[PDB]
Amino acid sequence: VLYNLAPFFTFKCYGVSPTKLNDLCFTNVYADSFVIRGDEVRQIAPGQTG
Amino acid sequence: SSKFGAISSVLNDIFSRLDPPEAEVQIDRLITGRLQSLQTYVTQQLIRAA
Amino acid sequence: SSKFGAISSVLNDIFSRLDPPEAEVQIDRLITGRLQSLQTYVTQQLIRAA
Repeated sequence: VLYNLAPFFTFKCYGVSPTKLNDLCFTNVYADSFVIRGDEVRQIAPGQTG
Repeated sequence: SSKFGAISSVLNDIFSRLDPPEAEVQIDRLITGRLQSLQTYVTQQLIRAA
Repeated sequence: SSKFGAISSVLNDIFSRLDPPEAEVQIDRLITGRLQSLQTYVTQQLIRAA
């Protein structure tokens, strides 16, 4: 049900892959959310300063 | 137990969490390390046999 | 002094001009090479001690 919008322009993942997400078994999850400008989307990566 | 730079030390976790085009370089680091650890073992037995 | 396929032979420059997500695998190439060159030196001493 996540795949509903067409312009999901950032969905790449670091430790997992979108194909294997439905066959895994997570210990616990958290969902953090915020609203930023469009230029700062690439500023969220491990070690990516900005 | 040594990871050799891979994200895990068990081969059934690399294939179950990420795609095939990325595991070809993750597991290649594990194979060329475990093959090196077996070549060091045999080359010490030739010394002991001599 | 040899780079062993890395970008530099000094450890301080590795953690300066590249992303923190790549710094783990970049310096891991160098430690395996130096451990390989240390494995070559010892296995010549086992022959010489015979």
